[PDB]
Amino acid sequence: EMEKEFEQIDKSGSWAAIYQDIRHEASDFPSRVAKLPKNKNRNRYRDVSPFDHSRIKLHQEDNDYINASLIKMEEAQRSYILTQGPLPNTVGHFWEMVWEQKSRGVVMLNRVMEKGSLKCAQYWPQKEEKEMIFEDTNLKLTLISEDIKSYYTVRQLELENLTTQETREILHFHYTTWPDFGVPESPASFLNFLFKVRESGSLSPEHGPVVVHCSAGIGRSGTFCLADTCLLLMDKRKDPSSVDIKKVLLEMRKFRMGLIQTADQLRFSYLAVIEGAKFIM
Repeated sequence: EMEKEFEQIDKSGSWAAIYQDIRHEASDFPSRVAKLPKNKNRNRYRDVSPFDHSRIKLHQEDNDYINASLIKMEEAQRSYILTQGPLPNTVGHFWEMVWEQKSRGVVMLNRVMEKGSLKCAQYWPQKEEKEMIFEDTNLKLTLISEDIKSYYTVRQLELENLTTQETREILHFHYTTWPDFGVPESPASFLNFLFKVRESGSLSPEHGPVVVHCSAGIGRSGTFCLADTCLLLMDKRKDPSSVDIKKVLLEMRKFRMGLIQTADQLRFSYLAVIEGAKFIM
C-alpha cells in the first residue's frame, strides 16, 4: 500500500532516487514534427515536444502542428489533452484544437505571470462586453460569467465557429494559488479543484478530452492527470491498493515526455492520491 511506501521514501528521504528511476525507465519516442524549422515558433520550450505518435493534429491543411499530446488511459476510460500555455501566435490554434476535439473544459494550473515573466498568453476575455476574435482560425470567444473563489476561478465561455455559426459552452477552470516555487503544503484545495472539474462533466466520456495546461504542459498538468487517473482506478478495481502510482506515471509518459518535473511534484502526487482515497473509501 502506497501510504506505507510514502512513509518509507519520506523517512529514508529517497524521493530524488525514486524520481531518477522514473526518469531512467521513461519511454523515448520520436518528435520529428515538433523539431521541423517551420514549427520553431509554435513551441514555448525547445526541450518540451509532443511525440509524433500521440500529438494532436489541427485540421488546417497548411500546418497541422500544435504542442499538445493525447494521453489515453485505457483501463480508467479517461483521456486528456496536455498542452503548453499558448503563445501570442498560437492562441488561435489553441481554440481551434478545443473546437476540433469537442472539449467541454479547459484546466489552467498557472498564472499568466509567475516569477516576474509571462508563462502564458492571455487567451480568454477579461470582460463580458470585450469578446476576442481569432482571425487566423475564424473563432469568436465571449466571457459569459466568472465565479472567483479563494483558490480557483471558474469561467463560462461561449466559443462560436464564425464559419458555421455553431456555438458551444466551454468551462475554464483556473487554479490560481499554485505557489511560484515548490508545491502546495496541503493537497486539500487541489483535490477540491479536481472534484469541481469532475462535477462539471468536463472529464466525462460524452465529451472530447479535457484540455489541461500549465506553462510547459508537463509538471503541474502531469500532477492533475496522475491524481485523477489513480483515484478513478481505485474506484474501479476489486483491490484498490493494487494501484501503483509509479506504474501509472510511466504509462502516462508513453504519451508525453517529462510528466512530473521534480521529486517534490512526485511527493505531492502521492499525498494528493493518499488524501483523495479517504474521500473515496
